[PDB]
Amino acid sequence: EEIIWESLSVDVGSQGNPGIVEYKGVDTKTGEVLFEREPIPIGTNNMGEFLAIVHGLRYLKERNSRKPIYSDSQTAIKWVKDKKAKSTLVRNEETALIWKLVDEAEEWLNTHTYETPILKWQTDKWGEIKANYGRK
RNA sequence: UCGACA
DNA sequence: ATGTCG
Ligand SMILES: [Ca+2]
Ligand SMILES: [Ca+2]
Ligand SMILES: [Ca+2]
Ligand SMILES: [Ca+2]
Repeated sequence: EEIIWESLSVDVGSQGNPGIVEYKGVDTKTGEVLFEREPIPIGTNNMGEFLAIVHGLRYLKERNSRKPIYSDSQTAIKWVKDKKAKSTLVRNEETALIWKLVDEAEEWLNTHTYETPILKWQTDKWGEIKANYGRK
């Protein structure tokens, strides 16, 4: 379809997978960075993509914005839709932080409401999502 | 056996 | 390579 420029685009950035994970949200039109998560020692790409969308949901809700959120992650979009992050990253002391954030994100989703449309960013047609990290 | 999204 | 879904 056509790009809805009046929106929020989110993405994960990592060093290894599993590895160090962070994420950010930007204004789709300008690329202005609206939020960024402090790096988490160990996590997966999908967990990060998931946390980015949920944070985007909370970010927009707090500001009473009805703008949609763009994510290029089929997995993260589904996890948010199901309000359940089906990650199989092992749960141990080293992954405790990322899992805490994931569990808290799920917790938020199951105790709050929103109608924010979560749209699939069509990378194969529009290029890389505006919140992207690293080379293509 | 892949196909796809990262 | 690894994380996930269809
Ligand atoms: Ca992405
Ligand atoms: Ca988070
Ligand atoms: Ca949803
Ligand atoms: Ca990237």
